[PDB]
Amino acid sequence: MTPEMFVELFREALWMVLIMVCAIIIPSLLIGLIVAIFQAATSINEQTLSFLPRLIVTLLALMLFGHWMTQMLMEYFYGLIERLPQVLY
Amino acid sequence: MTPEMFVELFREALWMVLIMVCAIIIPSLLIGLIVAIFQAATSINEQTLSFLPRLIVTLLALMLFGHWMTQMLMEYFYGLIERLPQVLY
Amino acid sequence: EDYSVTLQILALMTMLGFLPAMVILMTSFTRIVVVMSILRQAMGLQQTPSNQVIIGIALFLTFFVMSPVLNEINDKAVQPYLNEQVTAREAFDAAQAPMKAFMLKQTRIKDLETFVTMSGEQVDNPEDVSMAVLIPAFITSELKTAFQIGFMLFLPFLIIDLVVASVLMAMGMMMLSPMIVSLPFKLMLFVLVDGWNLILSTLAGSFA
Amino acid sequence: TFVTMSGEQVDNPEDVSMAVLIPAFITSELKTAFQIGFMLFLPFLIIDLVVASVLMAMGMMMLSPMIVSLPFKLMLFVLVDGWNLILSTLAGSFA
Amino acid sequence: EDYSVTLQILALMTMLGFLPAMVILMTSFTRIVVVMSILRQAMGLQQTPSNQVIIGIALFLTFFVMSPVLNEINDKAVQPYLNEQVTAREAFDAAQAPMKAFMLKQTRIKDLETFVTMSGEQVDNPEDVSMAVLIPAFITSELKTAFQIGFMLFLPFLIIDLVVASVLMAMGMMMLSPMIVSLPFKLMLFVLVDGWNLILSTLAGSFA
Amino acid sequence: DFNDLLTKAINNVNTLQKASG
Amino acid sequence: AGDDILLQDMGFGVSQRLEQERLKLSRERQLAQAIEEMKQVRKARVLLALPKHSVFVRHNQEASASVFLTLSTGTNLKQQEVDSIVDMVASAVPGMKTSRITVTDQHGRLLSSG
Amino acid sequence: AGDDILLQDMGFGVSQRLEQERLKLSRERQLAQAIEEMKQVRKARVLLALPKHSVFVRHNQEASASVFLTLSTGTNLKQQEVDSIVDMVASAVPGMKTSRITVTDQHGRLLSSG
Amino acid sequence: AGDDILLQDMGFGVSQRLEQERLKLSRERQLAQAIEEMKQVRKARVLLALPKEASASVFLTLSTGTNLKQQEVDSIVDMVASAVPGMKTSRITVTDQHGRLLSSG
Amino acid sequence: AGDDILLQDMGFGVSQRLEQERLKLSRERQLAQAIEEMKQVRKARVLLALPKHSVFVRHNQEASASVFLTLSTGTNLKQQEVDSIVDMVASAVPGMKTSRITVTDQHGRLLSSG
Amino acid sequence: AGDDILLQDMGFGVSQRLEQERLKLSRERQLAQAIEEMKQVRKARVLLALPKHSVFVRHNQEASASVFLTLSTGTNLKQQEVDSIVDMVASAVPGMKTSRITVTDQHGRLLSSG
Amino acid sequence: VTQFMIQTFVLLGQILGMQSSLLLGQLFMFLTTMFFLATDGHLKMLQLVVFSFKTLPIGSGSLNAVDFREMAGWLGIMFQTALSMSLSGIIALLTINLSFGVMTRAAPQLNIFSLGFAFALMVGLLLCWYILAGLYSHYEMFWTVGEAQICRLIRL
Amino acid sequence: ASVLIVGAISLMWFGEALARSLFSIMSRLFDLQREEIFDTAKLFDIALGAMTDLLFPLFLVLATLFTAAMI
Repeated sequence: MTPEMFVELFREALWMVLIMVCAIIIPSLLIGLIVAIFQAATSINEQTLSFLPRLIVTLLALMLFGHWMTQMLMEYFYGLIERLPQVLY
Repeated sequence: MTPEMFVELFREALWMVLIMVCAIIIPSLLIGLIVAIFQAATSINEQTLSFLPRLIVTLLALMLFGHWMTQMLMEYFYGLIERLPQVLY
Repeated sequence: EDYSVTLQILALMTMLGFLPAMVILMTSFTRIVVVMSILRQAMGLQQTPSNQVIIGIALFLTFFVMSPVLNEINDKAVQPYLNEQVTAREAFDAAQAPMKAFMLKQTRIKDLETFVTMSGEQVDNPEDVSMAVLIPAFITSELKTAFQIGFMLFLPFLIIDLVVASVLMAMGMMMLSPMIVSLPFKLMLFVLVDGWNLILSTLAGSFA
Repeated sequence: TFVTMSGEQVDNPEDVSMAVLIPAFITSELKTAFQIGFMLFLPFLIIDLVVASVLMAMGMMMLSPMIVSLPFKLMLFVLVDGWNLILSTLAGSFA
Repeated sequence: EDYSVTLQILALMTMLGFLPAMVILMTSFTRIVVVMSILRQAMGLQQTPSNQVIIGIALFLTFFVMSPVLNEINDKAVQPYLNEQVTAREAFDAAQAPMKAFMLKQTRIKDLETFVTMSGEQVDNPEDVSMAVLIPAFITSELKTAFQIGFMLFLPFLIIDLVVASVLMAMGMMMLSPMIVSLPFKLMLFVLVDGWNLILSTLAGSFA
Repeated sequence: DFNDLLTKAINNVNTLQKASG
Repeated sequence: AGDDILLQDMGFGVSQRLEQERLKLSRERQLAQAIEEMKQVRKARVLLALPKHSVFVRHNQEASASVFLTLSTGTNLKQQEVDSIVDMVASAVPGMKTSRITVTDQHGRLLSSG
Repeated sequence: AGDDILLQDMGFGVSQRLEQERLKLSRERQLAQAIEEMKQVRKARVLLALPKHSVFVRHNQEASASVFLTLSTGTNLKQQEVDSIVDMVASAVPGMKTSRITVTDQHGRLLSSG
Repeated sequence: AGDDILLQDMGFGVSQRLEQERLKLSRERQLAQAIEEMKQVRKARVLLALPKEASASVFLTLSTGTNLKQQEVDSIVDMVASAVPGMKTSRITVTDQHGRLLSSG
Repeated sequence: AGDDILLQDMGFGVSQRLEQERLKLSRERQLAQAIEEMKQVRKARVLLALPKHSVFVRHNQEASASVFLTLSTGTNLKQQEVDSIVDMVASAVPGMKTSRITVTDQHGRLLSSG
Repeated sequence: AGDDILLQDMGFGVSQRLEQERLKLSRERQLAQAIEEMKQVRKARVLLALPKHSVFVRHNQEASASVFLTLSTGTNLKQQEVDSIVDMVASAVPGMKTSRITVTDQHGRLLSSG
Repeated sequence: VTQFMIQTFVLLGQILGMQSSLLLGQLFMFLTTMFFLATDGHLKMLQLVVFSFKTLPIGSGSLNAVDFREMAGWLGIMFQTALSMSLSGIIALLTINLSFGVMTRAAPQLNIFSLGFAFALMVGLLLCWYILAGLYSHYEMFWTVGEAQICRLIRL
Repeated sequence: ASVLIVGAISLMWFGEALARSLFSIMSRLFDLQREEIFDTAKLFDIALGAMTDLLFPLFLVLATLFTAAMI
């Protein structure tokens, strides 16, 4: 294939993981930041404390976006399949 | 199977793992705060004394909820077997 | 004008030559083998059950679940043939009919639809399709069904693995590998649930 | 490539010798096979990358993503109906 | 009535061809290897014992535990056959019975019930069930039994690893991997208690 | 049944060998 | 007001058995609600019996239903009325061939075999 | 008025089977609506039974329905009217050929066998 | 009123077998409640034996007088037999408060 | 005005089945809007049933529809009117040949079977 | 003014399905807008029925169209006018051979069969 | 028996390599093979098998159950001998790593991770240099144990 | 610095008892009878018994680490 087509495919794959990974981690990132500010406000530094909120929120994020992640992956697989005849020629 | 069946199955395991881990880490999290406020009262900046209370309470949670957790997973294993004909229908 | 005795022997010797192909494609051997493979990789054990034992268990299971069709072949195609009641050509058809029926009960209409179009033959009823088309459709359906059962059995072991990792991370011992500690619990759950008897019973009951 | 290697005078591709076509045909098939394989590799690679980063975010750097990713790799091939989609494309790739 | 010398030779060579199967499906080879597989997996060594010596020790262990049954076959079947006291047909049955008795001593009632219903046959006594159905029930029980022993063997090594990790975390060094420190302690405690001799007693004597 | 199929075949070979001998 | 069960969120963690039971309960409730509109009947109680089917095992059980009808102070159901009742109850639920419906009333007279 | 369920959003509490039920309920409701605008029918209530129509090559279960009607204060439905009712219901729901519909009335006279 | 078992929400503490038993208990209670609506019977107690062959045992306390003819007990036994999956109508024991048998097993 | 559903954004968590149902509902709404432009038609309600299209006949499901209408105070649909209605409905939706469209009315006279 | 949908940027939450429906809606809007440019036509709405297509499939659907329009206060469309309508409609959208168009009017006269 | 000895040295190589934060079994396997060849181990085995013909005749005689159990008990011989050879080195590996951990524990910013990987492997290779310095004496004692077992099998 | 020293000091005396605790757990879990292996409940009881018998010596050593850490 043409090198430009390869970069296109490479970029949209990296964009797929970036969107998917951020939608799952951003809720955990904010919660971890919130707990850290609260610990700083009360002048405590416990590394293992900010684990239960992050784990639960991440699990809640996975449950909430279950249909969205499946729909995104299934359409992406179909998109590559339909893009195959364009490449082979 | 259907995309919705996967999400149902995925959420149930995610709900299960959330409940399984929460029962153990909740007591340790509260004890961590209790040690944290104690170190905030005495202004001691040591960060290794809190490991022992969390470890002791964690084993206490395992001993208290050991039968309930094992039964929940064992019934979950039976539950997937029971719904197996439904998926293969 | 049935096939002569010399040709009848030549045909039967050829079928024995393709016996591994018949077992691995036209029978229940593939689905059982794949499900056992997924289960073995689901736990921490790489190849502890060993490949010969897995195939040995599958061979007995695939013989038991196909005993009804094996008997139907005997009662409709072998005994009439030995008693000089059916033409050898008829007996071959009488043996092939129950095998085709069994493969149709465990196949997916989507698999038949794509292979019928692939072969380019104008056939409507999903019972008079050729073995050339049925066999790839059947083995494709068995692989997909095995993956579904493999995912079903994998989930409880994923639950244990995540819980152990989460608990270890709760105590701050991130350096400790979750896999070494997770494995005895994976063996624990599978043995108090009576896994080996359970899975082989479900695999036997799956073919229906 | 093979016409210049065989040293024969060929005017049009549709009349090349068989001995110069077989090595060229299998060469193109191998290259075309790699392109189709790369298409199928990406969706499973994305799942592996996604699950690896999620585990790393929660701080567990010792859990192998391969074990966790495997159930989702299988499911993606199931609800997309992979064993029918892949074979139909392979058969349709010669038309 | 009795098989001719030519036919008896053919049967003898056939059983020699299937000899690897009889070791890993009928004797105690499966349980020993699975248990020894857990022991290698439990310790930090991945392939350090290597596959060759484990099979070789397992083979010698099987010959040790199968010595009563093998001698019983020798006395009851081989000796009358060598002395031409009995025919070949009854000598083969006289050799099959001790193997069937040994497999019954290492199986469970639930496992037999599942497969006898799976085979769709009629029987009332476990003592006269066909060996074709006893084999899948035997190994299924063997795999479950081996997982039980392996789980018990995995616990002390998990105990040592968790203690070392807790000690290192309690001392404050959250940077050191517990595996490197724990490995000598697991090996030292495996040697000064003479662990393998204890495992031999609980494995060889587990059959009885 | 199908199990007896192998038994019958071996017996016929044994009978043919016995008569031939 | 039978379908209230369906329109609730059914919480979470409810086992498969319990979900099947609650669905059958909703079915019974709406059937009884429909039968109440009959001029003749005053009160109706409907019970369902749907087996597990499960083509993987050959011991099928087939379905059944039993409808109890506390009727008016007087009046009695004619053959047409009870036949309409059994036809409705049969066709409302999947399976359950119309020859396995039991119809009774307060007077204790049996109206349809089993 | 039936579409309230569809345009609503299920939470993550629901689970597969329950979802199916609600979908069916919607059809019932809108089907009930379709019957209400008739001059003759004063109230309608629909019950459906749609089996899975399983994949593979097994035989399916021939979905069924039962529609109860409370007609006007007087009036008796004609054969044309019951024919229209059964045709609309049968063509509204996939499968379920017109010979699987039970139509009854408030007075209890059976209008279509099952 | 027996359905209160179904509509109640089981705590995580319950596990399968208890749940199956509670389902059966709900069935028994609702069957008894249905039977009570008969004119002749004042109290009914129903027990089931459902394998994991099914059977039923229904005891009736009738009015002060009156005795159930064959028709009434036929209706009762047929209703119980049809209401519960399986349990062919030949495996139900029906008795009364005076101990006279109404259905053998 | 039916196009509200299409131009909207589905919230995260809509099951695929729900998406298919909402697409069907959108097509129903625009078909009803098109029918409401009819001079004789005052109110229209459309229900659909999607196909499967398996090459095997015994498993093919085939599409269908059912459209109810409340006409003007007087007037009745002619053969040309019902032909136009059925042709529009048939050609608007994939599959669903003109032979499986049920058209009824407020009075309930059958205008097309299925 | 139909081209607004295409030039927009679809956010998250839309799927392949919703995207396809919105593309079809854009084509329908622009076709109706071009039809309104004819003096005889006053208001119009177009519906399309396009299968999933995709290469490497066994399609057995084929395309379809249905254009509805209400004309001016008087006037009647000639066969030439409807022929122009059907030809542009068929040639605008891929597939949909010109024999699969249903054209109606405000008053219900059918102008093209399906 | 011969495979048991060599693989025990392979066990010795891998335990040192595993403790060295790390193929090292092959280094010991090759050297132990040189020990087997240099000490004329192959000649001794050939002398043992011909002696087996004398004291264990072909006709009457075979390995009994006790011989199988003694040969099955060689796994414990492997670990005890492998640990005995590496006990001095493994203690050295632990004490330097523990000393490195405690000495750098003052500042949790440094940690070890990959920096600890480099330090551990350099010392582990250095300790293996010490192991090869005194490995020959351990092999001589190990061969005596193995040879005695072989003579027990042939009843010599 | 002080916490790690006292732990090493504790390992001098408490460690020997902890070594005895590990010795007993390995010895019991290795020496199994035919009756113990075939019973799942008995295996879990010993698993709990080995678990709890570990906790008491381990808790003392970690307490010796905690007490010096505060001081």
